[PDB]
Amino acid sequence: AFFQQQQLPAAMADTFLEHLCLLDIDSEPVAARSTSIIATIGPASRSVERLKEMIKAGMNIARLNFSHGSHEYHAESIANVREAVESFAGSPLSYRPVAIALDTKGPGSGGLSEQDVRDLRFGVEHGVDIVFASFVRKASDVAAVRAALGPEGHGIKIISKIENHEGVKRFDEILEVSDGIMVARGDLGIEIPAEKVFLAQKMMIGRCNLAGKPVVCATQMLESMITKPRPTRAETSDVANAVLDGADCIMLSGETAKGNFPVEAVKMQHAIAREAEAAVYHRQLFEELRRAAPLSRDPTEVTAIGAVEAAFKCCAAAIIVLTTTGRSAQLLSRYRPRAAVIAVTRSAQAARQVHLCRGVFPLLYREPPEAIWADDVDRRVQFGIESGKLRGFLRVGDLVIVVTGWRPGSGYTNIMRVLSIS
Amino acid sequence: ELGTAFFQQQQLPAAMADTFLEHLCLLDIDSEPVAARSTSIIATIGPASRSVERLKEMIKAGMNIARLNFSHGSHEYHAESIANVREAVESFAGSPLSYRPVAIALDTKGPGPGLSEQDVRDLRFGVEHGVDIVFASFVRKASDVAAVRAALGPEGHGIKIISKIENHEGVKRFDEILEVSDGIMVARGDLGIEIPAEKVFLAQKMMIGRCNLAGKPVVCATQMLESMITKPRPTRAETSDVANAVLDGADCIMLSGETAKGNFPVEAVKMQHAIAREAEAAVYHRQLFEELRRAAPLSRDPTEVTAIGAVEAAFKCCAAAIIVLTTTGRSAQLLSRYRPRAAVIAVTRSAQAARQVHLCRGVFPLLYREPPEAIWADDVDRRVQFGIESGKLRGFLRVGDLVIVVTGWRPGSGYTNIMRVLSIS
Amino acid sequence: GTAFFQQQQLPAAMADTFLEHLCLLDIDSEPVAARSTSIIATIGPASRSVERLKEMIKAGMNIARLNFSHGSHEYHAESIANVREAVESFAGSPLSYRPVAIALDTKGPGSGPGLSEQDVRDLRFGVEHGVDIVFASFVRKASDVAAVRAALGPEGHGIKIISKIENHEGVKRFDEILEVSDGIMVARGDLGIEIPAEKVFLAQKMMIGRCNLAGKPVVCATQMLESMITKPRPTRAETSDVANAVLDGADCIMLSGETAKGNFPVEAVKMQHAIAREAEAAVYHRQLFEELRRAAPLSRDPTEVTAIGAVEAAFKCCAAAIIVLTTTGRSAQLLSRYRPRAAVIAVTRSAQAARQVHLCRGVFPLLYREPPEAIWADDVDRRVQFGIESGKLRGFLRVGDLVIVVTGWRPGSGYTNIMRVLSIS
Amino acid sequence: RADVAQLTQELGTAFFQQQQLPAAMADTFLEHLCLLDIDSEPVAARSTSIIATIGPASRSVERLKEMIKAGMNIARLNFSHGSHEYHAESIANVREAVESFAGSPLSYRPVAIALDTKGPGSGPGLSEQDVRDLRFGVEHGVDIVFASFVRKASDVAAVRAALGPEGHGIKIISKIENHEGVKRFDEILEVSDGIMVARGDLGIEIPAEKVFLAQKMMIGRCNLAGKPVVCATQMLESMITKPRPTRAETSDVANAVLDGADCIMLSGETAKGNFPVEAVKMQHAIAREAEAAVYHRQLFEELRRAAPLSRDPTEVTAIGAVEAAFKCCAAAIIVLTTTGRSAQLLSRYRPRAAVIAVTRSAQAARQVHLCRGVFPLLYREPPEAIWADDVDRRVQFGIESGKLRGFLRVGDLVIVVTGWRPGSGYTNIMRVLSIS
Ligand SMILES: O=S(=O)(NCc1ccc(S(=O)(=O)c2ccc(O)c(O)c2)cc1)c1ccc(O)c(O)c1
Ligand SMILES: O=S(=O)(NCc1ccc(S(=O)(=O)c2ccc(O)c(O)c2)cc1)c1ccc(O)c(O)c1
Ligand SMILES: O=P(O)(O)OC[C@H]1O[C@](O)(COP(=O)(O)O)[C@@H](O)[C@@H]1O
Ligand SMILES: O=P(O)(O)OC[C@H]1O[C@](O)(COP(=O)(O)O)[C@@H](O)[C@@H]1O
Ligand SMILES: O=P(O)(O)OC[C@H]1O[C@](O)(COP(=O)(O)O)[C@@H](O)[C@@H]1O
Ligand SMILES: O=P(O)(O)OC[C@H]1O[C@](O)(COP(=O)(O)O)[C@@H](O)[C@@H]1O
Ligand SMILES: O=C([O-])C(=O)[O-]
Ligand SMILES: O=C([O-])C(=O)[O-]
Ligand SMILES: O=C([O-])C(=O)[O-]
Ligand SMILES: O=C([O-])C(=O)[O-]
Ligand SMILES: [K+]
Ligand SMILES: [K+]
Ligand SMILES: [K+]
Ligand SMILES: [K+]
Ligand SMILES: [Mg+2]
Ligand SMILES: [Mg+2]
Ligand SMILES: [Mg+2]
Ligand SMILES: [Mg+2]
Repeated sequence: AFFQQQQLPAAMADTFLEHLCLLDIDSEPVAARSTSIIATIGPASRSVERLKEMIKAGMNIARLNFSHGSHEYHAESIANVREAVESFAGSPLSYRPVAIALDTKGPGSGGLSEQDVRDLRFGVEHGVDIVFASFVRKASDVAAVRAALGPEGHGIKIISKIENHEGVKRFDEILEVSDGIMVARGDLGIEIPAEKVFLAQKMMIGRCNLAGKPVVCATQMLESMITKPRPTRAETSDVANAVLDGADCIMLSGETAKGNFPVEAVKMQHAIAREAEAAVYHRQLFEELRRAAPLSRDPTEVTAIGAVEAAFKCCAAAIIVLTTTGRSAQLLSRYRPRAAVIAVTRSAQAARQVHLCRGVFPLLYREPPEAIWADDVDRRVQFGIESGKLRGFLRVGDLVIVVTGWRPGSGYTNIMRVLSIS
Repeated sequence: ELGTAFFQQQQLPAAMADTFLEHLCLLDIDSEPVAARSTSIIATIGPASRSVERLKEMIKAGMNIARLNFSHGSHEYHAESIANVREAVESFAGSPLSYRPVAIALDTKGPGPGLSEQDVRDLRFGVEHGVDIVFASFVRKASDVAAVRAALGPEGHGIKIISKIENHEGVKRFDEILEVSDGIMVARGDLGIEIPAEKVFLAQKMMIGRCNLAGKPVVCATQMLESMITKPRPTRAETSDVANAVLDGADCIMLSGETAKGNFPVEAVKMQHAIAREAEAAVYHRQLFEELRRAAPLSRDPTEVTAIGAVEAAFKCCAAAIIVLTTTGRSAQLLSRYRPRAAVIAVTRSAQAARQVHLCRGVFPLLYREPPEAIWADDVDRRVQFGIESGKLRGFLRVGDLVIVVTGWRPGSGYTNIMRVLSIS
Repeated sequence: GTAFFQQQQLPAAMADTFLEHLCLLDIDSEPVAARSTSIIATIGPASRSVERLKEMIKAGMNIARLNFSHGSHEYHAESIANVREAVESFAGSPLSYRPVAIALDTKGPGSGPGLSEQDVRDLRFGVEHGVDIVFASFVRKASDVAAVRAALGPEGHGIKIISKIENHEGVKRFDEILEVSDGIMVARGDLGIEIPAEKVFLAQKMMIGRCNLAGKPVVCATQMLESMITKPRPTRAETSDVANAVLDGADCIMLSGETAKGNFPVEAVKMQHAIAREAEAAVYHRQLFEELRRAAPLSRDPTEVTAIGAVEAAFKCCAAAIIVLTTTGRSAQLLSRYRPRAAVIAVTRSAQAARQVHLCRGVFPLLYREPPEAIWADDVDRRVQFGIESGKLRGFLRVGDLVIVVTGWRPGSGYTNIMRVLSIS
Repeated sequence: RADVAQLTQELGTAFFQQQQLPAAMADTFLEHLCLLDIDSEPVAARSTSIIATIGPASRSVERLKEMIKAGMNIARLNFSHGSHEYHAESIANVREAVESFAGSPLSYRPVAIALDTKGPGSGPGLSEQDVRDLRFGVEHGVDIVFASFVRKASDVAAVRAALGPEGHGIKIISKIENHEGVKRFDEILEVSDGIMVARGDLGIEIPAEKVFLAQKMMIGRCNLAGKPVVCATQMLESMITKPRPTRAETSDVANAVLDGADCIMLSGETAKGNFPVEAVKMQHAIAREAEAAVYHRQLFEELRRAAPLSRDPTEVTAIGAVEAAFKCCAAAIIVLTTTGRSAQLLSRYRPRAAVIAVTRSAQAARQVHLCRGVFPLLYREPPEAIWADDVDRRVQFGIESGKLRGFLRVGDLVIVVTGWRPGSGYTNIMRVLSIS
């Protein structure tokens, strides 16, 4: 029964043609949904009661669109998101962190606009986790956003939105200085011919996957759901194909900000993403990602490939990783393991930000400390196991890969262990 | 000899990539398509696309197959639609550069237990009016196809039956349905109501993959550019859906309400044409050809052997086209199954085969009407030169280009066994 | 039949990985194809008798090597006359006649920097006595090949020059040497003294790989069956060395003292024949064909385009042979470079091209003696039928087999452009 | 180039020109062959073990010391000739020569002793002489048995029974010497510790022109199973009387290594020939060149794809460690092992990195020479009070021995493989360490 579920016959295929021929509508997904959902906050999704239903439906990142709305309005949206998120903190083994992303208005007819400088300052003061920087055309645009975040915003992730021809042509220099990319198809589809957007999307997703940096697919994914309870056949296909392309995150704009079915739109993206993730051809994908990732003498990089290889060898249910900044979890995610990457961290911000990386499931550690560092490490790993069991990630008899480091502090991951559950 | 500009166009850097990851990384929005659009467009006829003048604009925009939906309208209404399509098509017989065969497909109302009485009468109407194809609704098993075949009677055995898979049973019994059908339609409208909406992409990708393996035409249908029923431009999800259906391996793409009742029928056809051309250049031929080659069983049929040799030869010289002589369309279909980048120019005397080969990706039909030469070898040579001169006129070929030419050793269907490499003079 | 798929290592040939290919090799799977790697036998006191040469031709000798390091011009002229008498003793049966090339192996430069005066005289003797090939000793750079070519004069333009790589400089300047040579000999005797003995296998494997990439003949030479100079059976290392030279990709394998002075010249030829046939069936064609196609550059030459299409077609139908008409041998050489499993039966009127094509693996030359027919298409057909009749008599072909026939559109060399699938009747 | 650009800047262009690294990074086997370079010098320690047959030319203690220095890893005693007294003296001379280097534990080289049986002769199974010789083997503490003329699984069960309860730790390598042994290979390999392709008798039992097919098939199946395979007979035959081998002989040695043989053997070349030490040196020189010429890119991919999914943590850790070693061009993989099994599971994936196996078992240290690329280090210190400290001291002993022997340099990355509790069978940890 195990080998019939999660498209495993299609996963074991010798060719991509045979992989397609073996896809089965009766093969049910088993793994947890790995592609994060970004939902735009607006009149349809601002109330605390509404935000609780959206978190339960699968929202991982709340996007604030600063093109419209005053600072007072956005501060109230942030407070409502935080109230809804913290209403589930009473059960630490099931608590789900939710990131807050600030999407800038943009340069308009201008580099960095004066309104963007003020909005980025607001973002730092209100503790936002991510910035979706609008209309990024070159590396100096990213440097300007970084400077506007100041010394207190050094930890905020900058996701550059590629929205025009120049952004596509200067993609490599933009990606190099950004934490990730958003394929902002709305403006891109007006700036370049509509029939070419899929080429830009597939190229940018491919280059982000090669670089091991998060990539978001955005705009009109389930557009008809703004007024209708069910999406079109093209919309479900678009969501599935964005996941198959390699997108780390998928996004909802008007569907959740102003539409009549915000919760249903989140549920639909969750249902499609789970089905599409099981349909990924891991046999060729892992081989290509492994071959393309450069040779490295960084122990975190070396441990990550060894751990993902070990996970595939034993059909591991999960890779449990201890991380301070999220980096060790991101390096595991870049190889696209089928095994869930359960990231145990004490940092509330890193727990929110790792939603940008496909297949990273953040767990915020709030248990009492242990006097012996090795005992504290073991307890965090056992916490990952208990949370995994409660959430359905793990069962007794499963094998897990555990990734830790040799000393406290970030940057010292160098150990991979094979553990039997219970 | 060809120049650096040649190797920058039609996504050729992405085509030469050693891995699918590098293929994706090399896709370029500035690399313009050069080849003729190979995925056929099926447009549904209705109030928005019925007039002769509107049909002429749709043919110019790229419509290859006209679909008549027998779920609505009387036999009198459909006979007038067929006459209007034929009048619009024949209005171009004056210009060789613009005249093109256009197939007529009858889409049945559907089943109740066996074939409905209305379907028996509509299938009989199809034979009497010389339709080329039947899109059989709600096919659930092999006996459903046999019943449609029997209803095509003594005169309509040459009509192609494309089975529409619209429910769970059709998906589960897919292999037995494909075995007795000429091709398949992924009818996503009903399929998306019969099975969970989030599973339709799996059924679409599986059926396209299995049809490509079998070398039989597959159509992707329904809501591809839905918003264009009321808006002049489609959504980002809609352009993506069209591009991904082509990348999946669909031979044809379809428009329903977009052309039957919408406010922008011609613009919907133009949009599908523009996207398909871009998506066809983005196909990863290096791995696709290797996999189609490896999956296709060994064969002692000379047409199949010649087809793989010709497609291999076309890739070796970057041939502009493969010119094939065919009576039934079969030699062109066997070339098409290997997905050559070269256009398959099919020269035929059969007006029906010329219309029907639009079901096969990359087959460009040329109807030949010259009287037969007394010496057979001279009649073969005249048809090959007809394909070359048409190719020159339409922009496929230029003097100095190489073309692959596929013919047989004796007259009649079933004897294709020769591949030649010709330099265009 | 099931028996067909058990023979010639076909289970190991269909394997998905090289590891599985090795695991499926079967000592009970008998070879079926004709032996494709040519055997070069050095002529000497043990092999000069006309009657002994007849037995060597029957055992499988394809090329007779005359080592100009020993013996006078008078001795070598008698060797040539003896070889020709033995070869022509079989000319009375044209369907079974086996051409045999004559190769002159030069003494070399000695302590000099380039072409020695003795080599100038020996090369002139070679042209005057009509030798087919020159094995040029100690080639160190491209100018060494040019000097050999100049010494052959205007009458020796058709002689093939095979450069012997025997030292470090030859290995380092390999690319420039191969570019101007017709082929290469891995001359392991001197190479194993000029560079460390433990590195010779790296030079052999590299040079064979580069010659296969270039589509030019490569010969493996020296001590392959050394112990057979005095013993009736070779060592385990010797049989392994012959098998591995064929698996590496050598077009020819050579015997020196084993046929020139030893007590078992006929047995040494028979042993190389037996090993080569076993090793050729153990070649992993699945990966080899894919790599040769991928590495071979795109081409606008119709002979090259026809060759890849024909080899692809032969693999698709398990063709027993590819019958090719050739004037210079070039059309057969372009088929051979893709390493088909199908035998390349080359029909030619050129007695010299018939001898020289033994340098290309899997090319079986047939010398056609009939004067040209009045109708060129009939002359072409008679030559193809001669290939079929010779193939049937020699065991290459049987009724029911499929063959690929490669011809051109007009008389004269350089116009090959047609591939045809034919059933043997 | 982007996949190796940062590491090329860090390690230098000279590093990437050595050990056939351009040929190793090739995208196809054809390009791999085209890039093989006679000027690309081997760097890694020789991984294919050399078995030398002991006889009149290689019996003295002084001659045995030179053979150990030349690279002999396993001493073969051919019980087809010589009395029990003759073989006991050969064993004593080998042990005296081996123990003459024990004074420096960081450089000591273990040497296995293998007993090669006379065989069944005209009989259907285990002969009476073999029963007595196998009992002698157990009484004299031999590490390995090369069982002659194995034709079926019951032949190996008979050898195992003749070793008795005290010989359970002895490795049985079945010699395949006839058609029946080749046909029943799968059942023989299943119950054996490894195989010897005994080409001398095989080449008389089956057509001589078919032996290469049997050799390549058996090496392939042993590599698939992760069990040692030995290539034997006439590899450097002419070196019995000549100081240099023929071109076919060097080719045969190189091709046995490229085929996948864990061990290569010398018979008359060391037992009775005039150049026993030179024969060992020649096999050492060819094996190092051939090991660098292995196409690891495809070999590793095929070994991973063919190896079935496993829930054994030693197997899972082994593949993770070999993958990690390739990622960073690790100089070595240090593994703690009691029986040799954790080192054998690393060896089956054919890492380019040397597998430095630290063990307290003197017998396991000798037996792991059967597995390609395993370098045994015999640890002689008594156990620490705290087990985690004892584990750490053994890892440091591997690093210190590695540095002293030239395997490891400051700045290198090493992969360390250990287990979660004492005793055999619990390997489950892989660590990446920087050498300081
Ligand atoms: O156009 S193809 O050659 N696409 C191959 C293909 C498609 C997908 C994958 S992936 O899923 O491993 C993958 C996804 C993203 C990556 O960044 C990556 O490195 C690998 C591999 C290969 C094709 C189409 C239809 C066919 O029926 C056919 O046989 C061949
Ligand atoms: O015959 S081939 O298709 N390949 C042989 C090949 C391919 C790969 C390797 S391995 O060294 O990775 C390897 C060795 C042993 C194994 O158990 C294994 O799993 C892999 C060796 C040899 C060939 C020959 C010559 C060519 O020039 C050409 O392009 C192709
Ligand atoms: O992913 P990051 O940010 O590098 O964090 C990984 C770090 O986490 C640890 O596993 C545990 O460290 P702490 O005890 O400081 O939380 C370290 O050993 C390792 O260096
Ligand atoms: O594709 P089909 O229907 O088999 O037709 C291919 C046939 O066309 C030809 O090329 C020409 O035949 P006709 O002259 O009868 O049209 C035949 O030699 C060949 O058998
Ligand atoms: O291989 P080559 O030397 O180019 O010879 C091939 C030539 O042989 C032919 O098939 C027959 O030519 P001939 O009639 O002159 O022998 C030509 O059509 C073709 O050009
Ligand atoms: O390779 P083997 O025989 O399984 O030995 C591996 C064993 O060695 C160890 O690393 C150390 O064990 P000991 O302390 O008993 O020597 C164990 O943790 C592990 O199970
Ligand atoms: O700004 C955006 O999100 C867009 O244009 O898609
Ligand atoms: O009938 C159709 O085309 C459908 O249901 O999609
Ligand atoms: O000259 C030769 O043939 C050699 O050195 O091998
Ligand atoms: O016994 C042996 O070693 C042989 O026959 O090779
Ligand atoms: K915005
Ligand atoms: K209908
Ligand atoms: K000579
Ligand atoms: K013995
Ligand atoms: Mg925008
Ligand atoms: Mg329907
Ligand atoms: Mg020489
Ligand atoms: Mg023996």
